[PDB]
Amino acid sequence: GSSGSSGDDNERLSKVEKARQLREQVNDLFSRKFGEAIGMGFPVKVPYRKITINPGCVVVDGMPPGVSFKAPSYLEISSMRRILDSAEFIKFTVIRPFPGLVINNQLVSGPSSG
Repeated sequence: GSSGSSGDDNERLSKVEKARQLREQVNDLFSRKFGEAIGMGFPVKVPYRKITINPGCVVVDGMPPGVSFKAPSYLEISSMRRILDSAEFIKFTVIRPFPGLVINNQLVSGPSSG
């Protein structure tokens, strides 16, 4: 709990490491949860934008009080935490899929064997 700067070093990070990670947790969190809204057995991309401009397509519930849903890039550390605190509460309703969206199956990757 001391003032410092960011850089390549956990010792320096601290406040960043917390955010960096959180960002991942939140992101994945939504991605994962979202899957349910798509009955997907994996975390899918969460178009916060679309949901923003209009949830109609994909909705988001469980959100905490006095907290707005959005990408973890804008959300703050504390912000993320909350969401996480309600990770179990988080929810996503797919009223209507996007014009091109896809469900079921898996994307195309290529880590090694693929």
